[PDB]
Amino acid sequence: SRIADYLLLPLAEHVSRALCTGRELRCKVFPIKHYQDKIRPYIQLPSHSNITGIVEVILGETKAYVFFEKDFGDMHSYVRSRKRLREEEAARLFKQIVSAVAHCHQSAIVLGDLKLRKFVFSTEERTQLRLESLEDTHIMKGEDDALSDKHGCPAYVSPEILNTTGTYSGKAADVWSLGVMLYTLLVGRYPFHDSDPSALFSKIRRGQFCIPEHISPKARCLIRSLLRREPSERLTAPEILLHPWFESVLICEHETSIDISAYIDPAAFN
Amino acid sequence: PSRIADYLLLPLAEREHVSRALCIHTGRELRCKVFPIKHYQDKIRPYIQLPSHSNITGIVEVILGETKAYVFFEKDFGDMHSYVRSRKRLREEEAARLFKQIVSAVAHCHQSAIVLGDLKLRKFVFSTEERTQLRLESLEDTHIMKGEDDALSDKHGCPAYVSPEILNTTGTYSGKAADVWSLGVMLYTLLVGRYPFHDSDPSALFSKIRRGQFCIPEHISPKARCLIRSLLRREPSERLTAPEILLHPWFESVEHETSIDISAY
Repeated sequence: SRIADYLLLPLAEHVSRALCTGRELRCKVFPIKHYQDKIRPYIQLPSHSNITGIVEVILGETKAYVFFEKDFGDMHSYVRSRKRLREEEAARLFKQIVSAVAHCHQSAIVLGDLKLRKFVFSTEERTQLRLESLEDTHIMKGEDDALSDKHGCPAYVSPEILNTTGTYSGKAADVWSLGVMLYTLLVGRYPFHDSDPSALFSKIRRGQFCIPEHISPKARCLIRSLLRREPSERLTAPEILLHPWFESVLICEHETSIDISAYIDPAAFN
Repeated sequence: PSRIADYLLLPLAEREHVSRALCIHTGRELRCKVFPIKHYQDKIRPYIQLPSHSNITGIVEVILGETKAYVFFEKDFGDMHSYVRSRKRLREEEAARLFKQIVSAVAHCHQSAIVLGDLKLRKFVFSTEERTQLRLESLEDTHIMKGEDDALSDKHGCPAYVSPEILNTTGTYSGKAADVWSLGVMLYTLLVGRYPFHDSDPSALFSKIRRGQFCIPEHISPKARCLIRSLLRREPSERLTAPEILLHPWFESVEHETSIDISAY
């Protein structure tokens, strides 16, 4: 069926493939009355190589048609296909994932529902990721990030969502999800796993998880920086982006001096 | 207990080749570093090059034996790092009195082309039980420069005190500017009671120094607040020199990844 220089072709929910030129887009179809709130996040957020933009919206009598570039698979199927990722690749990909999240947080968009499925390859190259969708993120006002809508995939849920009543820091929660991602890319399993969701929540509450020996020292203590029990102890998405691991693979009680060179590859950092 | 020359040497478990020395004549208690004679001279070079100063610890004397040199030092009555842990934070009056001595030490070194390299609260020690007067504990591993030059590439120090440029640049960096950043970390920490950037993991701590986000709490005075921000500048050349810190107003002023409703649990 025609829209406006586009053929719509099925995909079975309300996404269909659109085709120009010979260009192949994806196309989400909403009823006009509710299209505008759906696309609000895209408006608030500046464009970014790792966030999926709106290409075009076209209006019909009953429906809005919102046009999206197409993906070539998601990071969750990627990890199943590839049992675990080699740090070089993990770092290459996880950095893009974090830049996406950081860029959102800088523009006061809290993601809320981070998971490997939400990041998709942008070409058949399958070297470049993008946040698939903003459809259900949370548009914040300035520096605020407190939220109480507790919705998401169980393996990625932070302890504070499970043991706090009321609000929680949505950015800190997002960072925990990034920790779950990083673990799961390098290891090949979730840090906390069970078939039953309530059983899985009881092991997140407990917080016991083991990083196997094959993981590098710098990647190990990046993971433990993100999967901290206390949310305020976790790193910010901006500061994850500057953590030694990436360049390496391309008051206290003691004031002990050490060889800083060992933690640092300014060469690779730029 | 063993003799040197009118001195008893007595152990100090925590301290590697330092032992306490005691005069048999007076009742006087010194500290004593032992080196092998062959390498003693380079160790003490900085003390020679530096003019004496009330806030830098001098050599009392060196005694030479066959195999070892014995270098004698006045005793300290605690260091500024334990001081700040003991005392949660310092009141500006005290912070200023003490931090000024700390800066006079550093300034005096920089005037004599000694770059410190490894500044931290632990390196400053009280000189009497009064515990009103500080001195730079040791020059053992500072850097003797030639005239006005100060570029160095070592990169060794305690993580909380490391400047961004050490983490972000390759090659050399201005060692005086780096020393001044360390002084900023010190001033913050004396007044606040926490480091401006802190974490248990060092690589996590470096990622926050790189970011440079730090907050000066509301209880800090206006003049102390901008002194801090004058020293913790990101670009090294913007930071104050140790000479000009000494003249800053503050001091005089005081399968399936399916999403669900988790609420349902």
